[PDB]
Amino acid sequence: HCNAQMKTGPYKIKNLDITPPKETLQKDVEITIVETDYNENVIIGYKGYYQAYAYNGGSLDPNTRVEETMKTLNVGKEDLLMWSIRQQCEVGEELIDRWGSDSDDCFRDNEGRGQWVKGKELVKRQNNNHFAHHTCNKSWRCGISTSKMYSRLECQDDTDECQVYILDAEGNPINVTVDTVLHRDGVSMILKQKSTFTTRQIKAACLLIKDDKNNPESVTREHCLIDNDIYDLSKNTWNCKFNRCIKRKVEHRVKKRPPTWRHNVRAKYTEGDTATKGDLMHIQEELMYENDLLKMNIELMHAHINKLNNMLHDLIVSVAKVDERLIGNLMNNSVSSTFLSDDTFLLMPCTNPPAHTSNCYNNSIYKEGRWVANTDSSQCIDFSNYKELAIDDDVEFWIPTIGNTTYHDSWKDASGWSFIAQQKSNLITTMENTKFGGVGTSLSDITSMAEGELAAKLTSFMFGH
Amino acid sequence: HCNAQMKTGPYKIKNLDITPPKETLQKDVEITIVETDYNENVIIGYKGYYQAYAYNGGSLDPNTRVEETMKTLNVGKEDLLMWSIRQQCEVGEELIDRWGSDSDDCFRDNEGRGQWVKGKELVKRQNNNHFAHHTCNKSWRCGISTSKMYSRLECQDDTDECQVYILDAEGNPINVTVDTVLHRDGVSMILKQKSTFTTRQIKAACLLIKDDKNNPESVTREHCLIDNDIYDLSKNTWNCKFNRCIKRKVEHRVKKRPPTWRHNVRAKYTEGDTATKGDLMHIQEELMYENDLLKMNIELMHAHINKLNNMLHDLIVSVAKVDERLIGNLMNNSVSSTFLSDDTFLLMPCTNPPAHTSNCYNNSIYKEGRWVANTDSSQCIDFSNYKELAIDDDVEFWIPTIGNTTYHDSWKDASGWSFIAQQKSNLITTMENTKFGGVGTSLSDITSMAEGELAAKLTSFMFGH
Amino acid sequence: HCNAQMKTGPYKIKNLDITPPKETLQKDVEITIVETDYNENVIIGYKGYYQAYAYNGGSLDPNTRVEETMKTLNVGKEDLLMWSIRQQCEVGEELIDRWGSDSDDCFRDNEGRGQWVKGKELVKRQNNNHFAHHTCNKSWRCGISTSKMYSRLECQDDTDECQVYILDAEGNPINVTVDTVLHRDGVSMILKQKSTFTTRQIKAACLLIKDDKNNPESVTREHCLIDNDIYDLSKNTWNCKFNRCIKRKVEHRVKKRPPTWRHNVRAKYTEGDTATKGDLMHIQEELMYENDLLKMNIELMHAHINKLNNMLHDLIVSVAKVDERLIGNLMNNSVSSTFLSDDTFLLMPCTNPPAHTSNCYNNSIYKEGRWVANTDSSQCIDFSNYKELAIDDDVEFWIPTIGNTTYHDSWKDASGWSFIAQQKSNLITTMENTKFGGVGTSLSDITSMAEGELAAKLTSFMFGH
Ligand SMILES: *[C@@H]1O[C@H](CO)[C@@H](O[C@@H]2O[C@H](CO)[C@@H](O[C@@H]3O[C@H](CO)[C@@H](O)[C@H](O)[C@H]3NC(C)=O)[C@H](O)[C@H]2NC(C)=O)[C@H](O)[C@H]1NC(C)=O
Ligand SMILES: *[C@@H]1O[C@H](CO)[C@@H](O[C@@H]2O[C@H](CO)[C@@H](O[C@@H]3O[C@H](CO)[C@@H](O)[C@H](O)[C@H]3NC(C)=O)[C@H](O)[C@H]2NC(C)=O)[C@H](O)[C@H]1NC(C)=O
Ligand SMILES: *[C@@H]1O[C@H](CO)[C@@H](O[C@@H]2O[C@H](CO)[C@@H](O[C@@H]3O[C@H](CO)[C@@H](O)[C@H](O)[C@H]3NC(C)=O)[C@H](O)[C@H]2NC(C)=O)[C@H](O)[C@H]1NC(C)=O
Ligand SMILES: *[C@@H]1O[C@H](CO)[C@@H](O)[C@H](O)[C@H]1NC(C)=O
Ligand SMILES: *[C@@H]1O[C@H](CO)[C@@H](O)[C@H](O)[C@H]1NC(C)=O
Ligand SMILES: *[C@@H]1O[C@H](CO)[C@@H](O)[C@H](O)[C@H]1NC(C)=O
Ligand SMILES: *[C@@H]1O[C@H](CO)[C@@H](O)[C@H](O)[C@H]1NC(C)=O
Ligand SMILES: *[C@@H]1O[C@H](CO)[C@@H](O)[C@H](O)[C@H]1NC(C)=O
Ligand SMILES: *[C@@H]1O[C@H](CO)[C@@H](O)[C@H](O)[C@H]1NC(C)=O
Ligand SMILES: *[C@@H]1O[C@H](CO)[C@@H](O)[C@H](O)[C@H]1NC(C)=O
Ligand SMILES: *[C@@H]1O[C@H](CO)[C@@H](O)[C@H](O)[C@H]1NC(C)=O
Ligand SMILES: *[C@@H]1O[C@H](CO)[C@@H](O)[C@H](O)[C@H]1NC(C)=O
Repeated sequence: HCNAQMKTGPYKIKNLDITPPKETLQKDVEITIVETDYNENVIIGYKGYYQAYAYNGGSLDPNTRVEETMKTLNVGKEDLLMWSIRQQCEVGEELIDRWGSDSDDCFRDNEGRGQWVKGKELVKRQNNNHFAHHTCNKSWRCGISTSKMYSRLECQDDTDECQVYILDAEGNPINVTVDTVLHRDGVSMILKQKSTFTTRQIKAACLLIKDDKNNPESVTREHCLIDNDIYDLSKNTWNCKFNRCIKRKVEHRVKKRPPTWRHNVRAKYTEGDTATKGDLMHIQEELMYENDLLKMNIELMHAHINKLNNMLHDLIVSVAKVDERLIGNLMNNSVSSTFLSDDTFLLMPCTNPPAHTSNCYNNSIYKEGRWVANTDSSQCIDFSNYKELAIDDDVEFWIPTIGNTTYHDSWKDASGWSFIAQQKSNLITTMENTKFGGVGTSLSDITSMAEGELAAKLTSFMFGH
Repeated sequence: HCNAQMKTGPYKIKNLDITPPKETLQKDVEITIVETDYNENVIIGYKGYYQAYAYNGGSLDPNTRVEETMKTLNVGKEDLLMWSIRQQCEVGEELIDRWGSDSDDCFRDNEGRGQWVKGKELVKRQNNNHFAHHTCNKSWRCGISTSKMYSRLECQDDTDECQVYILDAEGNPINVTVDTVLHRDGVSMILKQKSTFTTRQIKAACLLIKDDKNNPESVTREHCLIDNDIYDLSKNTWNCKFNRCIKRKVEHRVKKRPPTWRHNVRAKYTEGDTATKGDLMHIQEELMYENDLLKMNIELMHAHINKLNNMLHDLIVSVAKVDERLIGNLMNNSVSSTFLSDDTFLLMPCTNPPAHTSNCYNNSIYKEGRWVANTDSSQCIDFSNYKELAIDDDVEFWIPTIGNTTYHDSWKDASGWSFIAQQKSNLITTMENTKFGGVGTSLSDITSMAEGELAAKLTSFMFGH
Repeated sequence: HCNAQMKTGPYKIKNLDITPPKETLQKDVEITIVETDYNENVIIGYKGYYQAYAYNGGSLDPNTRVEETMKTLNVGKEDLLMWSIRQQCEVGEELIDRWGSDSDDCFRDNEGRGQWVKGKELVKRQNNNHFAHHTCNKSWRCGISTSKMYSRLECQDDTDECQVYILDAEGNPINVTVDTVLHRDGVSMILKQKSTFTTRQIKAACLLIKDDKNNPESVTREHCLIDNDIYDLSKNTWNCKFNRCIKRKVEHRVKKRPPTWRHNVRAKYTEGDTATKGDLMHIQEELMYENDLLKMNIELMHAHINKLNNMLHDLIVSVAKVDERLIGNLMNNSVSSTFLSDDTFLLMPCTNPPAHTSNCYNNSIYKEGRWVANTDSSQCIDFSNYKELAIDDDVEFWIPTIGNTTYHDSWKDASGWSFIAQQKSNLITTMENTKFGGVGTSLSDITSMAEGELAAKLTSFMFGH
């Protein structure tokens, strides 16, 4: 068992340093690059409130009840623009435990005015212990943010004009009206300041590659390195993906590749002299030194790779404690692991169900990456065709369209570690308030005893008095 | 606070692209490769049921009780083969809340017949609120899958015959009878279609390496690259691990390595002519261009390494939120971290207990990667010798042997994130049903009040009536 | 649904093998390295106990209560040194459920003597069901460990003397008295055996690099590779960080770099002869073979990189199930993911709140990496300047200074997966003891019914008897 203390200190993580190889090539070829400018120019806002009305009006009576309603409101153009300018909400008043005898303030305000905040989350609470009167509570909601628009850039060859397209969820161009309000799924969105691009020139290093490697006197084409990929720029045409385009003009050329030297064939320019052994040895020594430099670069790269490998293994070993299926997944097997210490562990195998087109197996469901027993009759999804994406695909997820304005969700449908984070306080309260042990015993009967014996005792006392 | 919405979309992760280096070597050497064929040919099946019988026969009585039994059944040869052919179970009927007055169906079926399913998990429920009669519930279990057999391949040199061995858990050959039924630990397994192998030829690139690097006129031996390792194939003998074997025949040879060129020594073939400066400059230019190509490959590799490093750092930074011991483990230190935001965090140190041969420290136990207080007197394991394995060791975990047919487990012994996933619904039900707050007050006394005051009130009413 | 079984086996993880490139450079340059010796020489110890005193003295009375106290004790010099020698505690006796009629042992011992243990964690339990008498419980604490001291090494040039400095949390030298006792935050620390260093010689490979790459006849300086970085050692001065210092002496020199060979210029040593085509072809063949070796090293490095990339992608795919914000973080976006199977998943976007200097948004707090609703009025931290550190910065976290001896903490302030690990048993007990369902009904009223109806029934029975 370790110990926890009061000593701390603020910190931030800095990336590991990678030393570039020495003696880099010379960049002397100009490349034209066109890409869209970075600009959010999308506004998102929402607002809502929660209300509860209660009136025990005593007990053992039908005059008792606590009804609650949740509402979502739209946001106007002027309000949303003013919020974007001020980066704040304009929201109503908070009511907590208001006695209902002359205070029914939860019935006179429905828009929400007076208070400006940078963001607020509603909390719901119910308390109706005052029998002789009414009670009501009210809470409010805030939200304001910006996001970038899903876009794409394309250019033509015969005219050299470029245009920017606005894409939907599936990636298709669509008409969007600028400076207007759209409501869908309980949020309001506005688009403004249509996107623009820019052009610049970048120096790069290029060489000639042979198409056929094991055949001399073959066809060669130009290749250049831009960021992490080698592009074929033999042809002077636009070629690009997403929003970044590459072009090499005709006038900018590349140094020619000398042919192989052989006897019986004239060797380029003629310089009539007699060579000596010293020149050959000088050339040999220079080339050996160059090879030595290349070798040193090789060991540097190898050391970097080894360091990364060690770091990755330490990472996986540390992380495997929480996720018990990581080791099996990395082995392309189906086992689960439990740890006896920080170094040693055990293994335990599972089976694999037959292939299926859904996530339901006769009262079994797949959730949170695990198969568990299920009793919900209707919670099943039929598998359809899937798309595939990489980490660097530059995809956005906010689209200003029209649709249903009704919204509904539940706190029970929380993903991994979001449920725990959201319900930690409630779990702590439940655990502390209920003193778990061998004292609670009102669970051995049915709901009859709540009213039966109580009313019978009341009547017995009344006619015995 | 962010927001959750109704907008989604199916997706799949695609691996990052790694561009191979240009101008690859030429593969002109034939290599013989022998490996075992991929074939599951192992059958696994299981079946069980759960039964509960209850009879309150009123309350305040000994005539009330809810006894439950769990049983596990074996599977025959014909049944298991038919299941494997159909990929389905043959299981009995489900009984839910059957009044016991003329319905005692939980006493007439014990094999399980009528229903064919692809997989079913049993759910246990008890309800005995009907005092005047009996009640009983029943559930059932399904399971069918296949797995590969742990095997090993070895070959001899003097005859060139290869054989496949079947290995146990420790990795020792054992006799296994084909097409028979074995029962152990509540499951049934059948082995069929003994393993086979195949032979093929693969082209590869080979060179000669010097044994002593800083000594000219030294001994050299042949080396070839197959997948990610350089193998010494100077000798024409079989050498292999697990189930994949490598061989190079005598007739297939490798190009010779020219010796170093020096003066006073004849230089291989004689071509009597006079060299000129132009030839030397041509050779120099060609070799410089080759060096340029090699350099470009170097920068490409460096860029790939940098991209991987950035991705790994982003991964660890994102993951460190859940596991608070990751940063300390990666630093070879003993600290814990808490986050103030998505970028900044704090640190807090622990201590290290003295070395021990178990996982128990005087009412302290090590579970889920953490040291916690313990009250269970007997839960301790004495450490023994440990084996070590890599991710790519090709080990299996299903072995058809004989052993005890009794099986028992508990839902309390769940590993990390399996307990949470399995008990999420029950936790939600407990939290929602119990309205945590300052209302529950039946915990301030002992179990006496369940019967004492109730019976005393009953008697008081009886003699006061 | 898979299955869990009784079959297991101890194991340990072995790091993946990285084959170094063939034909490594020759190491012939001596380098002087000075670093501090590895030595813990810091002692940490602590001790405490927990006591509870209770006396129901019946019920319905003020004579009932359960008061508990927690105390922390200092450790003397002799006691801590003796513990360090024996690697054990010297702790008192455990009292469990002692009837108070002639047994008040929880009032006579306050130091803790008799028992020697290697480590013990206290468990707190309260039970006061014996009305006629008293009861009390007692528990105890243990702790002993060692850690290394935060230090730094510096050396001077004109004299070649090195010294070791002791650093505080911020990294500043401070006076520390050796062999003395310091108390702070409820722990005791002792420093002994002030640090020392050592000197050794290491062979390394060095070359000459040009300062200006695209200009012949430029200035060059010496560079050497030590572990994973290339250091400039052109000057014979000490240069070092943390505690490891590097030096190259004047007498140890590096081989000179030959100049470029050109016509009209004498080529180093003169050897008057006539070259032939055979010599040139021999040189060409040798250099081509060297280039082939370099290429093979290139493909080996590429294969290693590809293997690492595949392993990292498998790791992230497996881990993404628990942390639903990993995919969005790796994409530099703000989305959350839910999984339909082990391969396919969905996406769901959030918003981004405006920039702020704290972690509180009007009843919202940031904890465990998530934004959740908050009701605690005062739990907020104002952001200050942050430091940045790498994984390999060699920082320690135990400092023997003076300060407040009072300590206090709570089990509610647990970080990620520490709360779950510590409260798993209590959660299991709460879930099992409370049979969640539609039976608990004592929550529909207020705390009045605990005493009201009970006392009224008591009085009714008393005057009806
Ligand atoms: C990780 O494990 C996966 C699950 O075992 C492997 O996926 C299976 O690989 C099999 C062999 O490559 C393939 O199954 C069949 O194999 C036999 C070979 O004799 C042939 O019938 C077919 O080639 C192939 N498919 C069918 C329909 O028969 C499949 O690729 C796949 N089987 C599945 C999904 O059921 C992965 O290959 C493995 N990854 C590795 C080893 O790198
Ligand atoms: C990560 O941290 C580990 C825990 O501190 C280190 O493991 C310890 O390293 C020590 C130094 O290498 C070794 O302990 C003793 O060191 C002294 C040196 O003067 C010598 O006595 C011995 O070389 C060594 N062993 C003994 C029995 O004395 C051990 O290797 C180890 N100590 C333990 C396990 O108690 C790791 O080295 C460290 N990893 C790094 C720095 O890369
Ligand atoms: C990952 O996402 C981050 C959040 O979008 C990016 O951080 C933002 O990048 C912006 C563009 O580089 C920068 O914001 C402003 O951009 C405009 C450009 O026209 C200019 O005003 C400024 O260059 C820049 N800053 C200001 C004050 O305007 C910022 O770097 C940053 N914005 C923030 C933090 O609000 C990361 O760049 C992105 N990482 C990538 C793409 O690799
Ligand atoms: C957008 O509008 C233009 C003209 O208004 C039209 O030519 C184009 O087809 C529209 N894009 C669509 C419908 O995707
Ligand atoms: C399994 O589910 C199917 C749903 O189509 C149902 O028809 C079948 O009866 C179920 N099997 C049982 C309940 O044993
Ligand atoms: C969206 O669907 C809901 C059904 O719940 C309906 O009430 C609402 O009117 C719909 N809105 C639109 C714009 O179609
Ligand atoms: C398997 O059986 C063969 C012959 O039946 C025998 O030679 C061999 O030793 C057996 N393998 C064992 C016992 O591991
Ligand atoms: C610690 O455990 C050992 C078990 O051998 C026991 O003998 C000893 O009394 C324990 N120490 C206590 C209870 O303080
Ligand atoms: C296995 O052990 C159990 C003890 O729980 C015993 O009842 C059973 O008969 C044993 N089976 C065999 C095959 O030895
Ligand atoms: C430590 O003590 C020495 C002499 O006792 C003094 O010169 C030095 O400044 C001290 N270090 C500090 C105060 O950081
Ligand atoms: C938000 O918090 C601030 C704290 O300074 C407070 O003044 C303001 O009233 C709060 N907004 C509400 C309660 O709507
Ligand atoms: C530390 O602060 C506490 C306040 O909680 C005080 O009681 C104690 O005396 C202080 N100790 C020292 C050494 O200043």
